[PDB]
Amino acid sequence: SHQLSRADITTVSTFIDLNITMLEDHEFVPLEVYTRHEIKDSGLLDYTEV
Amino acid sequence: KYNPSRVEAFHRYGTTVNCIVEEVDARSVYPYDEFVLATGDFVYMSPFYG
Repeated sequence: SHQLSRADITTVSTFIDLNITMLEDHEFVPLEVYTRHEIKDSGLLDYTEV
Repeated sequence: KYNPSRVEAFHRYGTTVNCIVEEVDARSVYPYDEFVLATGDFVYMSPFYG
C-alpha cells in the first residue's frame, strides 16, 4: 500500500516522567547591622579626640 | 602673655586677658536633655529649649 513516516502515527508514552531541577547558585554579600565606625561614634565623648 | 616689669627684690603681679571664639561640634543623646561640646564641657539644657 505505501510507506509512512514515524511521526505519522500517534504515540502513547510508556515512560514515567521524573522532573528534577538543580539548586541555583547564590551569592552572599557582606552585611552588618552596625559597622565598627558607627559603634565607635555612638559614644558621646571620646577621650582621645578631646 | 604679659608679665610684670623687673624690679629687684619684689613680688609683682601681671594680668593678661585673651578673648577666644571657637566653633565646636556639640552632640546630644536621647532624651536630648543635655549636650556636650567638642571640648568636653557639658551644657545641662536641652538643645531644643526656647
